[PDB]
This record gives sequence, structure tokens and C-alpha cells, in this order.
Amino acid sequence: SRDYKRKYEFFRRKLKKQNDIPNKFEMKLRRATVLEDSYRRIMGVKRADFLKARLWIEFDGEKGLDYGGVAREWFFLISKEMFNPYYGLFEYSATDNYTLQINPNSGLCNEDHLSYFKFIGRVAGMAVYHGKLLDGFFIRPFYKMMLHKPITLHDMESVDSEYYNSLRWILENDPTELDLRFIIDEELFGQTHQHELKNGGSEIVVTNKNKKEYIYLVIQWRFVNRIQKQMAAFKEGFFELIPQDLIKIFDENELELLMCGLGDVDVNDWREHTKYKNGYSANHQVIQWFWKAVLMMDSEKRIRLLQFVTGTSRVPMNGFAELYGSNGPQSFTVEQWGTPEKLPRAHTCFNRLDLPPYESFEELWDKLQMAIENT
Ligand SMILES: *[C@H](CNCCCCN1c2ccccc2CCc2ccc(Cl)cc21)CC(=O)OCC
Repeated sequence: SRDYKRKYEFFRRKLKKQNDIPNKFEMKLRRATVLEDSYRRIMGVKRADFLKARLWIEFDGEKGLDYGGVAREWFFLISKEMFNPYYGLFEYSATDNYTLQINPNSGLCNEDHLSYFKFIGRVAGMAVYHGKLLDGFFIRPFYKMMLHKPITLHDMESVDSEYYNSLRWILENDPTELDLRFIIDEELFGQTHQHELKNGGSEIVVTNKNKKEYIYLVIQWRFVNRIQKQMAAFKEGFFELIPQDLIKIFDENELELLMCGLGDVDVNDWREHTKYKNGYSANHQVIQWFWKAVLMMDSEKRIRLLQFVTGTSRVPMNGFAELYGSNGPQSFTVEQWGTPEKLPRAHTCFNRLDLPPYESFEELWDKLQMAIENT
């Protein structure tokens, strides 16, 4: 079979070029109004195919700049706008999570929310088509709905561990004596909201014979049922840029890496293929502070750290042992450099992180995170 790298090349080779399109797609935007200006332009074009042309974006009438770099800035700027929870379209999947899901109440304040989601889909399809990344990460059920993959109980674990444990208990044991009913209770605004799960659900006891249906219905209620129109509108915009049978060569994890440049960063594999300079070592106390700092960093900041030291967002295939610099192969390297009062600097070409010798873990935490907040 094909690994992710071979799948991506296979994918790009089928994404054949349009020639019935204007060769440039021009859009002029003002930074203060980048979302409305982008929405009116992208939702206004004749054919979605116009968005496949080379992007020529101009911000605030700033003339004579690289049309490739400003495109990358636009994708970042429009991502922070589209995925802002204050707009009511997307929301955080949980108070303790940073992953996003579609807000079920998206329509309450946005009567026109369905065209907004189609716009977000077009932008997402544009990022994939033009080889650019979106800034934002969604729950795994989001990527699976894009691929028409069924939402399973395992997907609940990555979002809510305590309810996943409860549903896994139900699956593994006879739940009849608990007298569970085909209803769902949700805690919103200090009040219980009961929702039967099928007609007459309050009178239907969850037994061994119907629990698979029960779990399925709970899964749909949590991730699918209240967002089907928003997701359909998003997919409609996305498939206007990427044919939906082409996207299906990827699984959910590959798709997230392709769209948003994100995934799990095995901190171990990072550790074993790390080299040290000028007195540092694996057992050195600053180094073991560095590694537990990275351990307790969220999955996004682990990525932003690698970008800071490498200069790229992706992890190389087969792990960190095949990591490359600018003049050939080079593993990840931490060097003693400087004095405790300075912030770490990274050298792009040699994948080297010049780390000052910090006198405390909490100091290493802050002085390291402040050097990455500007990436
Ligand atoms: C409900 C408030 N609804 C916000 C309006 C929609 C958001 N916009 C937008 C936002 C700022 C400036 C301009 C626009 C233009 C319209 C548009 C098009 C496309 C997209 Cl993706 C967004 C917008 C929020 C609420 O009540 O709950 C807050 C959590």
C-alpha cells in the first residue's frame, strides 16, 4: 500500500489543472475587514473553479510584494477569523480542550450561517488545492465526516474521556440493572435538558439486545445530529475545490496533517534522536527540564516548537532519525549557548536549539515559551 507521503504525491497527480479558468484570481482585502472582504469575493465568483487560479492577494493597497507570501498570511489571518468562537460558527469541544467542533446553535445568531460554512469549506478547499495550511484543529469526528467515515465510540475518547469510559462500560457489561433509558441529559445553564433518543425513549430500557443501537444513537447526538446542515454546507464548499473521491484516499489522521499540518508528535522518538553540544547530555538537569517542559506542552505547541528549531511544520517520515537540515542530514540538537537572562535562539539550517543554562524549571518554561510565541 501507499504511506502518507506516497498518498500525497498520488493525490496531487490526480488534482489536474484547470484551463477554462482565468489564470489569476485577484482579491484585494483590508486587514481591518479581512473576513467580510474575503467572504464577499470568494462567495461572489462565477464558478468555484476561479479559486483554483494563482492567488494574487493585496492587503490595504500594499503594492509590490511576493504574491506567494501574502497568500500564506491570508490563510493564517482568515483562519483566525473563521474559527473564532465569538462568531458562533465553531466552538471549543470542551472547556479543557482546544480542538474545535461545529456549534449546534450556530444559526441562533447567524441566520445566514449555512452560507458562512460553505465559505469556510471553500477556503479549506483552497488551502488544500494551493498547498497551504489552515490555522486551526478540529475534533477527529470532523475529519471523519469529511471522508464519510462513521463516527465510532473511540472518537469519543479523544474528546470526552469520562463519557467514553461510561459508554465503554455499557458495551462490556450487561447494563440492564442500571435501568438506563433511551434518553440523553445535558447540563446547560445550570439546568437539566432531557432528550429521549428515539420515540418513547424514556420507557425503553437499555439492555444487551439494544445497547449497540443505544451507543450509536448517543454518538450521533453528540457529534452529528445537530450539525448535519452546517457540515453539509461545509463539505459542499470543500468539494467545489477538491473532488470528494480524491480526498478519500486519506484517512482522518492524514487529512488533518494535510489540511492543518497537525497530528501527534511522539516526544519519545523526538528524545532518542536528539544530540547535545557544549556540555549538554540526556541526564543533564536542564535537558530533563526541557523534555518535561515539552511533555506538558499541548500538541500544538510541540509543533510550534519544532517549527521554531527546524523552520518547517512537518515531521519527517519514519520519525526523527531521518530529519534534514539545509546541508544534508541532521538530527535535532540542543546546545548550551548563552546566559540565563537570554531566551533560546534556534538555527534553521542545523536544526539546533541554542538553550541557555536555566537555573529553574519554571524559568526554562517561561523563557522557552516566550521565544516560540513569536512564530
Ligand atoms: C453571533 C454573532 N454573529 C456574528 C456575525 C457573523 C460573523 N461574520 C462576520 C464577523 C465579523 C465581521 C464581519 C462578518 C461578516 C459576515 C461573515 C461571513 C462569513 C463568516 Cl465565516 C463570518 C461572518 C455570535 C454569538 O451569538 O455567540 C458567540 C459565541
